[PDB]
Amino acid sequence: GGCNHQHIGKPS
Amino acid sequence: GGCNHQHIGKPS
Amino acid sequence: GGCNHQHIGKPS
Amino acid sequence: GGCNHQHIGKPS
Amino acid sequence: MSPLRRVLAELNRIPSSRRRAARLFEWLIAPMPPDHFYRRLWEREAVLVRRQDHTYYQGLFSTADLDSMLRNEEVQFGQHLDAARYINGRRETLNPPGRALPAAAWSLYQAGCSLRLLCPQAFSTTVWQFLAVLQEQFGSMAGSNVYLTPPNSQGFAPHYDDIEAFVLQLEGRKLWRVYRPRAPTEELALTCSPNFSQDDLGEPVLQTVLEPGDLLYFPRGFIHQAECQDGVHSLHLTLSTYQRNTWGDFLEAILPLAVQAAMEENVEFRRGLPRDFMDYMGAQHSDSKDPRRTAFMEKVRVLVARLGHFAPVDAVADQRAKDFIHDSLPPVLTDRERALSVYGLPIRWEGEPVNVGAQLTTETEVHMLQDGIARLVGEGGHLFLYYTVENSRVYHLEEPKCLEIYPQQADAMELLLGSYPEFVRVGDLPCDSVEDQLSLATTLYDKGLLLTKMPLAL
Amino acid sequence: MSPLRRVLAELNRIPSSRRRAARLFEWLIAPMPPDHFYRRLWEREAVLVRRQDHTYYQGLFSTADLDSMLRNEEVQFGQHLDAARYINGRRETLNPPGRALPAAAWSLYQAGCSLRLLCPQAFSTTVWQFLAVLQEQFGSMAGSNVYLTPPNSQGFAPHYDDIEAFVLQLEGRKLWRVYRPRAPTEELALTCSPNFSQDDLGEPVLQTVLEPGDLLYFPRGFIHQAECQDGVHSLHLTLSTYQRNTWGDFLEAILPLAVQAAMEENVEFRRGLPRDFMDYMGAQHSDSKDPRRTAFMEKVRVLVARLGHFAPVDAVADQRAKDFIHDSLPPVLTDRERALSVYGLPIRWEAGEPVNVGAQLTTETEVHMLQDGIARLVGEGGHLFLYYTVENSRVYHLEEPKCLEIYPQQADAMELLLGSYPEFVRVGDLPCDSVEDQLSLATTLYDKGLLLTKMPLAL
Amino acid sequence: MSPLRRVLAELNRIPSSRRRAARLFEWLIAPMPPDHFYRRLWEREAVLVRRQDHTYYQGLFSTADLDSMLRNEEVQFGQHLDAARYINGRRETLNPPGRALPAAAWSLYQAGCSLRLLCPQAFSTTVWQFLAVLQEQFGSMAGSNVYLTPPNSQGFAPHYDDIEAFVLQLEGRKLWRVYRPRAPTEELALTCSPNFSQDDLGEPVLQTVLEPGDLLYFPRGFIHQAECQDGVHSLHLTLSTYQRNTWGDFLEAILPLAVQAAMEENVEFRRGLPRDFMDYMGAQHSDSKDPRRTAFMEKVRVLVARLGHFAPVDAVADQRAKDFIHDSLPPVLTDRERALSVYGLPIRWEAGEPVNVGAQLTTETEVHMLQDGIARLVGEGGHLFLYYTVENSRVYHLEEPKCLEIYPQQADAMELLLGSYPEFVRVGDLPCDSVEDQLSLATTLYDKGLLLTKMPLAL
Amino acid sequence: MSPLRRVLAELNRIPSSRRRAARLFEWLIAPMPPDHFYRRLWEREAVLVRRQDHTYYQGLFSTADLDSMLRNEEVQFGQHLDAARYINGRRETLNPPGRALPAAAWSLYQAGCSLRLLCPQAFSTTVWQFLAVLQEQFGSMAGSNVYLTPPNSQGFAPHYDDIEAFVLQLEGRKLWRVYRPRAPTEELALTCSPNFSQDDLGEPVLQTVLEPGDLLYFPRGFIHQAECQDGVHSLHLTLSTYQRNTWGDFLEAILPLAVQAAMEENVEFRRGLPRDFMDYMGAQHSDSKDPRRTAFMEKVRVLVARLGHFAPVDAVADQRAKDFIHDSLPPVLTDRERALSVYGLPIRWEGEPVNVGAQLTTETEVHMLQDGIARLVGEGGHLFLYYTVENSRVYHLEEPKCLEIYPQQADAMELLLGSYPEFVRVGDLPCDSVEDQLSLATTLYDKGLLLTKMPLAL
Ligand SMILES: O=C(O)CNC(=O)C(=O)O
Ligand SMILES: O=C(O)CNC(=O)C(=O)O
Ligand SMILES: O=C(O)CNC(=O)C(=O)O
Ligand SMILES: O=C(O)CNC(=O)C(=O)O
Ligand SMILES: [Mn+2]
Ligand SMILES: [Mn+2]
Ligand SMILES: [Mn+2]
Ligand SMILES: [Mn+2]
Repeated sequence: GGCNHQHIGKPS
Repeated sequence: GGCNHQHIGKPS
Repeated sequence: GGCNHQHIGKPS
Repeated sequence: GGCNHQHIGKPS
Repeated sequence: MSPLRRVLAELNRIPSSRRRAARLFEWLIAPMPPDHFYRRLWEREAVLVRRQDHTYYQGLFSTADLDSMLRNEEVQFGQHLDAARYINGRRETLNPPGRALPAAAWSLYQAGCSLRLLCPQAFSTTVWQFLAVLQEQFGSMAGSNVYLTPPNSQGFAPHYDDIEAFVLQLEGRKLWRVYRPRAPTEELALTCSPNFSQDDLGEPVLQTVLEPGDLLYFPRGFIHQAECQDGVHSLHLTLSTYQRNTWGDFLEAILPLAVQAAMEENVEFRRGLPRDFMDYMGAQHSDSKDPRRTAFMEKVRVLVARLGHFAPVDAVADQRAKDFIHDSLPPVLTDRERALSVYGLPIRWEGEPVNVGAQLTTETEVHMLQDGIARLVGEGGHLFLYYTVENSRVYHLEEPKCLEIYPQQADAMELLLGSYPEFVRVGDLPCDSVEDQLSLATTLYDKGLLLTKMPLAL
Repeated sequence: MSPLRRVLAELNRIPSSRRRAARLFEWLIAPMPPDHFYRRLWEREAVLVRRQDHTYYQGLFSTADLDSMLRNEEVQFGQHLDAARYINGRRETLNPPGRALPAAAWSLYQAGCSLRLLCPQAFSTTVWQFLAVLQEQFGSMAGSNVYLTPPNSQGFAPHYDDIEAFVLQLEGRKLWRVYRPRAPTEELALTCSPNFSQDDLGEPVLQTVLEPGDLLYFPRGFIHQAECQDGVHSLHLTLSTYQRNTWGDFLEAILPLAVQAAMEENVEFRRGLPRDFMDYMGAQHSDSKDPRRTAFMEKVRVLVARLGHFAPVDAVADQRAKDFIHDSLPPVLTDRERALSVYGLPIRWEAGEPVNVGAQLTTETEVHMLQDGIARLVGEGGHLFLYYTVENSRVYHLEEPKCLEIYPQQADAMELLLGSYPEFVRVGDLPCDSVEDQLSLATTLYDKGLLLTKMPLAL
Repeated sequence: MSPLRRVLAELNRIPSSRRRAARLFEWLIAPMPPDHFYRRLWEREAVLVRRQDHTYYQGLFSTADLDSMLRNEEVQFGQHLDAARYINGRRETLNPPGRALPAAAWSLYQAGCSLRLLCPQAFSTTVWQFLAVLQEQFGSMAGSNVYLTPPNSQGFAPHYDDIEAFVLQLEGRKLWRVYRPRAPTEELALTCSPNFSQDDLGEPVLQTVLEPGDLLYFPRGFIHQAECQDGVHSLHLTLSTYQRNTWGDFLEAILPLAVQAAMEENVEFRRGLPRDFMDYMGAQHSDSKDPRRTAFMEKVRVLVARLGHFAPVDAVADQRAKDFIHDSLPPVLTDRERALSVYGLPIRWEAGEPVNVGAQLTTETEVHMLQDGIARLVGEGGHLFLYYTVENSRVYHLEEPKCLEIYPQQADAMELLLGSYPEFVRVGDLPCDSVEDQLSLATTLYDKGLLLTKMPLAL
Repeated sequence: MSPLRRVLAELNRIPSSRRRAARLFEWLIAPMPPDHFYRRLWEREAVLVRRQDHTYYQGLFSTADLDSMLRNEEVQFGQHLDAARYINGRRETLNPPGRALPAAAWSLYQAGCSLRLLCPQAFSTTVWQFLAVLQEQFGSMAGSNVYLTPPNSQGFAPHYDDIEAFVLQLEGRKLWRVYRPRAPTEELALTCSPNFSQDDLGEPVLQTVLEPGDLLYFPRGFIHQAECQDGVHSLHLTLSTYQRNTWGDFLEAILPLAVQAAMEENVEFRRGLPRDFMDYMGAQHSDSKDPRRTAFMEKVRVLVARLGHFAPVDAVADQRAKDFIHDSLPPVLTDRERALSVYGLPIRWEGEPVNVGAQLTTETEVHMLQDGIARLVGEGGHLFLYYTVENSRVYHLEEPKCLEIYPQQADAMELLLGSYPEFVRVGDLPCDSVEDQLSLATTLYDKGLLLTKMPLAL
């Protein structure tokens, strides 16, 4: 869906 | 208390 | 895989 | 009895 | 001719299934007017109808029917049949694991146990039609249990149920006691109740001896109990409906969707919470004099009020309708409906099949087989017609059945569902092409969701 | 009276269910002697029994029965009925989703489709009894399919099945072609085969037109196909048995248990592997000239051969018997069996009350298992359980495994009852510690429908 | 001393963690007053703070640190590091599977790829303290990413993020373009956006070259992009916060609980729906002129508005606080805090035995929570639990929620301690029933690292 | 220079990792010859090696290391550290939930509890290298625990473990008692044992006071216990290996595959069972005199014997090798191996990266980085090279890592794995093309599975 900045410190 | 009267015709 | 005669009386 | 000595380095 | 058999013969002559449902319910509480019952008594008061006709229900269900069921069908304890008794203020269940054979069942009955059939509509086509018709005017699933109690015994402990109940006295006599809701929380109760002891009960609001033909109705939340006194057993069929069909349930489905819509459409719902609200909100802070707390609460109430504007009411109504279709007992067709449906096509194996290949034509006049067998619901940019004609008489035994309706047929499908029982020339269906008209009608008909004015004779 | 009805009437007059099963199979392949059939043909040869009696199967199943079950029962496409056709050397399945109503089914038949009923025994009580009896002498689940093919058509592509098949021609005629296993691996195949084209086939070992009453048997692995020729349809019922009931299947269950047992009882199985066997074992070393490798393989062969001494053969036999009891169709009682069992107790409802109340067992009651193949005593985790078939559905595995625990003080008597059928045993003479245990076992089994009495209880 | 090191030294001399957090944020946006920033710019405007001091962030993070962590730590592509490049108006990700060794990483950088470290706070203790302190005044998890871009290149396509972003220019320079929300719906967006092409973009509300020391803040929904121009790379650390911390999120948790409460406490929510509402409600009737319909919708709006009176606002606030405690990075203690806590007890190993044994609390001990934002008292199913952060991993949700039960006779004293920070409370003066309860609560919290004493325990 | 530090310095000078592993084990049991230990003592006898050198292990692990770990690392009770004590013949575990801080740990120690570190190799790089090297000559995972006991106490109850054990006395003194397997079933036991009481034990086969530098080895199944007597504590590191690496386990994996292969390839395994074998087989029939029963049993034993011929032995060996690679601790590189691998390439951030873009060429000479870091395994018509270089020092923390090898490189991959430590000119790799040679070598090298004779200087 689009995720550029990884706030939680990890991908999904 | 449980379904004294079993409306849907089967226990659960 | 191929099942022609249904021995157990139902498909899968 | 359980793994008195934990060979793999972590409990289970 | 018993009143029941007479009203059924009469239903077979009533064209509309909607009118048919209204008529059977009218018969169910006669002489009381339905309008009056729903306006003044439904979900409000306990009602007793002294029929003064021991034959009113003749043909619906008897103890002879239960006996034959035991010998001729796979009746199971627990699953299909319960055996209970109430003694010394204690409820005891005496179910042997396994199948309930005549020997075991009647032995328990002789020992003072009441036998209760959980789904007589799965074993009796009469009880089935009865419930299948009534469900159409309740707009809610109609279930039932049969209760058989031996003389001088009480099978169950006083309790209130979670459904609207209509007790129909079939055989013998029974002393019933019905009580008004003990407290504000028990009025129109959400769930069934624990078993109560006599010390838990106040004075009955209705205490009477029910006699074959009589009817007793009481809302969920109304505690009740019943005992058979000296010399005679009791057999009754309790018709149930309206399980979790409240305004609260509707809201339950509405809210998540409402808040999501609000967040997507209005920035006030997407604004950040205060960076320090945890300093004044929390059980720890319930008596804080911080003005910020009062502002926080006020804002919560204002935003919640706003939600009403974003509530997808029609979509939830459709979802509940879809669930109801899934819940529904399959339809009972009149001789006419069958004769004019795919179910009655004369095609049969008479060493080759005879009379097959009958076709619909733009000249064919059609209309939905019945009024409460289908529902058009939109999900993810797609339209699906959910129906009941392939449902099992056993609750949720088969999963939701539906067929997809293409946009080029949507208008005609709504029309058909909307104009029952008016006959519509297939050629006059609001479709783009003649192919679309013929294909929609052919499809619905082959599913058994449609009937023609004249039996397809092609 | 038709031969089928005559033999069925005959079975009702035969006390033993074991003998009943043997007699019905005798009838099935008559005039061929069963002893010859099993000795020389079973799992080895294709067999045609030209009956010369078109009435042989009358009463078993007919097209009229099919038509009626489509309208009166809830027959679903896919789940209960298939409609297929073989054309252009290609198989096609035409199942519409949903209920298979007469209009739809016959429409498909008219267009050339064969219809196949997957579990006829769930809709027909005759087919049910037939298979319920035969399963007792097969020692294996007996299933069946019904095939109805329209004139001038083929419903399925040539293939072979994974079961022993007995084709019973019921109506019309059909040209059959049976081929012997194409290769060593296809002999007594383990799984159903893919659909074959004619180019994949050699010469038929058997090619003939079946006539109502005829029987055509062939082992799993034997490829077959059949077609209706001019002017007449075909209806046949294929009885099937022996699915995954091989020696290899027995070993599959045995081995894990054997190796575990060996490791627990013999230190040679608990010794550590070489510290460096990865140096000479592995696909990368399949050609190593290292002798350590030859020694490795030799040791493997020795230990494996050894496992034979640790194989729990009786326990696996019991497990398979338990699964067969679960697979079993429920018993079809004889008038006498019903009449002398709980199923036939005269207690029912009349007027306002139960009549013919409370018959009770006494130490004087003479009893014996209702039938020979309806129960099996099995041991599991220190407990003993009697698994039975009397509450099984006519639908394969619809109800789960049913059993009742057998307490230690009853085990000897339960074994006795299971091994003396059909000999009567006075309840008082059952090997139990107390009389309470004798009456209690007999009462529990009787109430369960697992026992019958010499004289109908009347107390 | 650099400004970062000066303020960090300064924080160590500040008693309150609440004040420490406030002071560090003050430093972050200096000279801009925090009160003005939150009042006028937070969630409303893009902000550039032109520092005019290239040394401002020295000590926080550098490219040297990155290079070293690649060789000394187990940095994995995908999980810990991304390598991407934006060319031809297209985003491409080049992560090879496996470990991101210096050779691979720098090879990608040399070919034009930007490298992005997802959890710098897991490898750098400076970044960890920085975010651990700032999270306390955000009241929300403070995460971060590090971006290293080679000269003459763009690593990512323009997009907007789902968090409040603070860009800290650490090395080199980078040309940034920030655009205001394109439409009402993109204002304070809920989710990250897809990658946009330039054609999807309007005019930048902010276009500038950032210089080490500079700060650039912008709300979620504000599209941005950045590129390195001739001859110099760029390294920056983006601090992020406020992910799904909206009023709508609060309502999401509130509503299910509110309606349940309403149904249990007010009969109007338990009344049955109309028997025929399906006749006039539903998409098929969206245009019905039936008044029953208008009455239906009106009733819906009334009941919904009513729910406000049944909303368990304090319980949801506690739940969110509990999830924030779980989300939190563990605390970074000041020398004084450590020295007066269990973490600083002088007991260790010397020669052959433990030395400085057994300091113990007494009713005379003066205590108070180790820090203000490390614990939260919550009620669940009749029990009370204190959730804390001191054992959380620097990795988001690596360790699960940690708590310890608080018994009823301790609840008053636990609430007291939680609300008097940083005021000292003599253990003997804690609102408890018995002295056993006072010492017991203080001992349990102290041993847990949730409490500190006025004077270091020496017993 | 302590003996440990001296042998490690010596290992850094030994070219082959295989030779390196053999040398460290030789050092571990010196003066006893390895050949002798494995031929006569391994899995057979308890062995005591009186070193006569209290400094033999200096540098491996100390109590000061454990202390610093407690203060400087996230050591958890249960997960990383256990605290137990044995009193009145009862074993008690005293773990506080949460992290084990110096205060808590030493308090428990002062209260007489033994502290046991479950995975010192995750906290010490020395213990890690030690185990990483030894695992290469055991051909089995090498784990370890550290045990610290206070003076005058017994931390654990007598028991036997499920692994081969090498106790290394690090500090203090401890009175050990080792017993031979109580019964035939306990010899080379499969699982760990319950806690035993003194009444369960016979006479020790070995009773001695271990002193720093000493080594004690005993096979799984050998019960043991140990206590610290007056005035001194004990600290020891127990090295473990060979957990479920028996012939029985191999067979376990072999059999299912064997029987399946037999069934697919030989018709005797596909023939039907008797139609009536249930009449004579079963516990019910164990004493039947039916000859059929004897024939049935004989047939079972003959078919089982035949299975040996269908056993896919090499495939199971490969599967166990793959599991071992997954089990393995990551490799410890020598200064040389690093300097000649991708790990040592001088490329670094020295405002731009320096010295990058180095390339392999057909002239480059290469060979596997080490001997036990990789394994080629075939699965479903595909080849995968499983390696250990990315494994965590924590058991199974990361899942199996592998990269696919294409058939056009299979021969060269086997060659490289087979000729270590012989240097192979990349151009002479048995591949179809020069592209295949260059790509295989480049890939392996970039993964850190290969090294060059000369440091890539390109
Ligand atoms: O018949 C009884 O004893 C109890 N009956 C019911 O509770 C009922 O019909 O809902
Ligand atoms: O009748 C057919 O066309 C095919 N029949 C079968 O494959 C069978 O009976 O096993
Ligand atoms: O640096 C870039 O090219 C993009 N950076 C970001 O999107 C950010 O920091 O949130
Ligand atoms: O040290 C102890 O008390 C017990 N030690 C062991 O069991 C061991 O090292 O395997
Ligand atoms: Mn961004
Ligand atoms: Mn009731
Ligand atoms: Mn077939
Ligand atoms: Mn041990």
